[PDB]
Amino acid sequence: TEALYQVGKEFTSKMDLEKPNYIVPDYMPVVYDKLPQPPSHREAIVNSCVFVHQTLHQANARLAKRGGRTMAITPRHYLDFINHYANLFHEKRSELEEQQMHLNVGLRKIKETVDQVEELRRKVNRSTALLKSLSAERERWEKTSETFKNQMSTIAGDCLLSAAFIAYAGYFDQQMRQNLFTTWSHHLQQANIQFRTDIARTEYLSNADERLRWQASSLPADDLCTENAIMLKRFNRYPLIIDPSGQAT
Amino acid sequence: FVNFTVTRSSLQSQCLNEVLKAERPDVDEKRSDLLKLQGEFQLRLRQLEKSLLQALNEVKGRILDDDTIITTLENLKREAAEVTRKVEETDIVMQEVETVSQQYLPLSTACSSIYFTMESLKQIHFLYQYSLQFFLDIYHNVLYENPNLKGVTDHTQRLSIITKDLFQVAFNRVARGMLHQDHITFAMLLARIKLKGTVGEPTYDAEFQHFLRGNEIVLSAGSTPRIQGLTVEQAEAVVRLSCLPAFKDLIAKVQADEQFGIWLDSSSPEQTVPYLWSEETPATPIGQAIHRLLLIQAFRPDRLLAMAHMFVSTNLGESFMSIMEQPLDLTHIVGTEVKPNTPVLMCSVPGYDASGHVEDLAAEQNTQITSIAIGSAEGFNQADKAINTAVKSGRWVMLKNVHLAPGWLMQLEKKLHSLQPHACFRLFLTMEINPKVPVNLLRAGRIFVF
Repeated sequence: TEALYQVGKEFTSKMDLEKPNYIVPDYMPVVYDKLPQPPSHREAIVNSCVFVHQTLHQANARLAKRGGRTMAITPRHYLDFINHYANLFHEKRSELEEQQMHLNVGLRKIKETVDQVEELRRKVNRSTALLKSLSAERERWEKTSETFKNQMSTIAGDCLLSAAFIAYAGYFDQQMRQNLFTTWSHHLQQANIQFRTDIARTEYLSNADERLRWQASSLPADDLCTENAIMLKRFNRYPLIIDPSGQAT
Repeated sequence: FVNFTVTRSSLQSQCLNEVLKAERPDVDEKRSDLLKLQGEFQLRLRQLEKSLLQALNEVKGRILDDDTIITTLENLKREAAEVTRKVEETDIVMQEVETVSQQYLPLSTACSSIYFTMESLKQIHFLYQYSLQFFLDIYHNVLYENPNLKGVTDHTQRLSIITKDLFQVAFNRVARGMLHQDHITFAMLLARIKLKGTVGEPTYDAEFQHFLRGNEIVLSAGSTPRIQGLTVEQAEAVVRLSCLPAFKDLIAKVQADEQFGIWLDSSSPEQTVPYLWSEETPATPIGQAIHRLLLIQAFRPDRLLAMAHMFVSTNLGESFMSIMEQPLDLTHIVGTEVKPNTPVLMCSVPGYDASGHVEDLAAEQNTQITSIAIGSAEGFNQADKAINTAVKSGRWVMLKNVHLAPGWLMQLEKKLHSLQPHACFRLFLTMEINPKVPVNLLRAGRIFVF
């Protein structure tokens, strides 16, 4: 556990996972040599990662006990999980910041249009409509800014869960996948990490056009099939398909 | 590892999605709106905002004709308002979603149970090969083309009708290629599945476990003749059922009873069984029937099949097996609900012939048949030629006695995996029940037992 904690911390050091307003909860002890007694946000995230690995081992052992059919877990899986977490966090944060800067650019452009309207007044009937629509759009774009400021906070836990699902949640049926996901969610909740509540993995990890192309390319519409397709697209270790049929092929 | 394997929960989820899409399309549309709320909703909101942006830099803040930018702005306002209503209503829409899904969950659980029992039917006999596509065809038939769903629209009676029709259609589509002595076993399986499904009914797991294996417990020390009318082996059965708490006092009850002897010697005692099980609450028909079944397993095991039929009638509705008694009507089975990809595998117990059945079917439906015997090599050649020339037109090629050459049937399976140009084209394989026929062919075709 200490080795996993150290390697996770080292690999997540590059990522900006610092939240000063984060409130330290009680309990949630996983690594038994936590650096502070009250952990920080980054240390809590690394503890959640090592808990994800440990609970993958626990679920593997329980599956072996109740019917066998168990694949062993290796540190390569942990490294793949960390790489997925890093890449996915980088992608999501980059998209959010690009949308924020585009919103700011649009705000300045609309301000210039306001200047144009002000100069043109100096017909009034259309002018009143322009000003009221301007005000409405103004509060709309402001609240868009604040909701970007709220999506930014929850970009860590959601991405962690999604990456864990991409890497660890394989070869496992729907029930076990959901059990593992809810276990990780409960751990994150107990660690007081803000992740998007009841987040839907498929939409968060796939776009409309990707699902459209998948369906057009003979993919079943089942949620399991969509999750498997997402794993196929966002792969670091080359995929292995256990398909009784030939549908995946 | 990327697993595509189907499982209990996978079938549960798929069935739940199908039933939600069909029975409650508005609820499913709310599901779609919820899922796009995290995704596509803000996406096309952003795209429409960008469209307003190029509209703004196109009109250059024009005032003479303001409606060009006013229409776009009001469209953005309406879209933002709709998104706002949806996001403000996420909690209520979601909670109503789980309400509806919890309403439709027992159907999915039963569907998974039925499909996996049907798939596990391999143990009973090698001829019971069933694919997933077969069960999904059953479900597609029971959803859309259900005659009993044509009128009802209350969304609450429809669920019960769907459950009953699902069980009935599964039984009718399975037992038509299943041995007669296995009909009662499959009936008990389906009855127990629905007993698990039904609400307000105890699982009776102790009673079922007794009925299955508990009679075989070691109780040799304790065998006494009881009354002279009770034989020693029947007395031992009395002991094993006295191990069950419900029938603990059988010995005293049969000592007290003086009409028990004539019932023991009745022609069909399963019709009227004396009340022996001691229970304070009057058990529902199902519990009474299962207690009666255990009693029959104790006394007069010859009427076990009759009491099993009675139990299936009381649980799965009376005349559940009545379709099997009616002579097979293959004209409906062949004209519809069979895709031309699936060949009708004609299975007959050795010492019997079934080609006359398809011949009279063709006579009824005034259709040409290209009957070919596969014994000779020229038989194989002309069979392949007939298959090639029939898909071009739709002739019902009917091979006979094809169990002789399993390899050619492997080849035929591989060929029929390829699609057929003509829909009206039909294929029939008359063959005996041998353990050498291709399993792949059995799974890919509709098996009929004669």
